[PDB]
Amino acid sequence: ANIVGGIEYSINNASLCSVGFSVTRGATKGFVTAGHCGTVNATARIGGAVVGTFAARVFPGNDRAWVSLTSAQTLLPRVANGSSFVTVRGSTEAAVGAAVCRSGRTTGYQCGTITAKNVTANYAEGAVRGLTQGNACMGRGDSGGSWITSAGQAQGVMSGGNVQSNGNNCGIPASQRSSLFERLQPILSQYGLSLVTG
Repeated sequence: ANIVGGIEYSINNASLCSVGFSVTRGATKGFVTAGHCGTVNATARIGGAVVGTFAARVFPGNDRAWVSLTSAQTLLPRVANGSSFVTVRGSTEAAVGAAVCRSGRTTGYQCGTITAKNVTANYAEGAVRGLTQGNACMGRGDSGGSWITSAGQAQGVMSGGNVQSNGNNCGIPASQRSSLFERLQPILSQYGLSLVTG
């Protein structure tokens, strides 16, 4: 399969999540995503076919993971924006006040701004501290998906948000949205990953 940020993938033929970013660990291919999406060596599928397994994860506390893909997959420096793409050009972290979009299989491509950093998410499983908060909307299934600026700087992966009764926070104004992402840089360094760029 072609590995593009924001696309859908299943875990052990059960839950769905979204791809974060294409990365390599030496000769190994892979993609970063959210830690709550899978467990150590769980099987990931795209298009109903096996693509790789969860090589590592940290959830809760943090919310990160990377899926180790077989050589058959094609890594791409892309993030889905409708039928088109946003090129991944780097990983410069944007400051509070910056615009930033996100990509996922449920709400697609959504944009907003960064309202805060070092935010806490007291999830059902436990706390997840150190997250960054934007006001772009999101919903159930967007987890693991890419957060990237329109300039192409990869920011992190979708962790969680104040989901309303229908499942997302797109129905309420940005002023009420708490959409949270796990910063990309600590994921890259912890697992010795290199971001695939174009």
